[PDB]
Amino acid sequence: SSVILTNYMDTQYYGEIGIGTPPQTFKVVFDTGSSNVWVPSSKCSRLYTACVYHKLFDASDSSSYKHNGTELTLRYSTGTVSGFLSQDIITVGGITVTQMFGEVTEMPALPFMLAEFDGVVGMGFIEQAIGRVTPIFDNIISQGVLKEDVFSFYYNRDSENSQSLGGQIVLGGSDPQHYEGNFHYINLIKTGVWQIQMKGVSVGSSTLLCEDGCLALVDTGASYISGSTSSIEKLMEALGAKKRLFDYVVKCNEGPTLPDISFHLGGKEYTLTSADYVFQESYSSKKLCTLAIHAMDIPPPTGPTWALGATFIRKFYTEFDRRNNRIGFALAR
Ligand SMILES: CCc1nc(N)nc(N)c1-c1ccc2c(c1)N(CCCOC)C(=O)[C@H](c1cc(F)cc(F)c1)O2
Ligand SMILES: *[C@@H]1O[C@H](CO)[C@@H](O)[C@H](O)[C@H]1NC(C)=O
Repeated sequence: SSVILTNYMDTQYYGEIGIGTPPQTFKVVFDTGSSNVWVPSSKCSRLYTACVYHKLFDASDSSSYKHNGTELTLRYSTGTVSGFLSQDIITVGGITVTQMFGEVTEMPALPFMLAEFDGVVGMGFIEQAIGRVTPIFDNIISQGVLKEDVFSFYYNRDSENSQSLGGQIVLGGSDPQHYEGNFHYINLIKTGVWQIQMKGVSVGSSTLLCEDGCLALVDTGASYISGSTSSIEKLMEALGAKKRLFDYVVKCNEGPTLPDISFHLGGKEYTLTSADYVFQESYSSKKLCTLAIHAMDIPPPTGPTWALGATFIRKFYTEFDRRNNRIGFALAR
């Protein structure tokens, strides 16, 4: 099964899912970086403006709902959400599964007022599930209908017209229509996390970063490519970028010529061009242009680790293989 994804300014990718009977629709990001499913709740106080601006799941309107009520808190690198558990049927591109998800009742304006999506569908392993709730993909796998125990991601580049698909996630396989060449796989460091070993990161013609090795989380729920503060500071000094409150900028006229940045994964260099990582909104030398690379200190056990988000996936179609605990990359088409 495949789900069409909408691309919002190259930083948000989301698709639709149905919850309840009748189906209540929600826009959600498919996140390999988390393992729980949650959408805003009708029980969310309207004092939380984010709740006034998003679709709210209402249990009293679903005849398939199953109460539970266990409280859970979800902590992402850029924001938190709190609520309780509930069960109901979820529709995901033609597949129906009874799933336990969180109904959020606490949704901070910052950053959720800036969220185009309503909730999140974690594609991570149960080992990372909060409240030890069974992840949606596991439940789907339990049906034994998927041709393969894998799922793929395609994140297109932004488009100023309602015609190109923002992205596409395939449940049970990969779509040849959106990648060329062959997949190159890299084994996971350990099942339970979509994290692989990275041999080195190079900026220009010199592997000046991650020598001796480092970690890489392949996170479909992250807008950018992130590294530890130390690493980024160093990488950014190389590009000649200035650090601001939340991002790094470079003079727009300089963007087009910034050097290539490469990531050594499983014996194969994945190269990004300046076009691939800077939001070239202008050419003026009087305007600042943001880079799709940020600094993010992920705490243990997962971190310290780099994170390969949408910036990296836009260029490399990505397949997540559960049966073989490996990740595959192929040039996106
Ligand atoms: C999908 C959940 C999620 N998963 C992981 N693994 N990491 C995250 N940081 C987030 C996460 C949390 C809140 C967010 C966003 C991501 N995203 C990125 C969506 C990525 O889609 C592929 C936003 O758009 C945003 C948001 C808006 C801002 F303006 C500033 C922010 F910091 C955060 O609100
Ligand atoms: C909520 O779900 C968990 C996990 O399935 C279950 O063990 C627990 O009994 C449920 N709680 C209630 C009160 O429904």
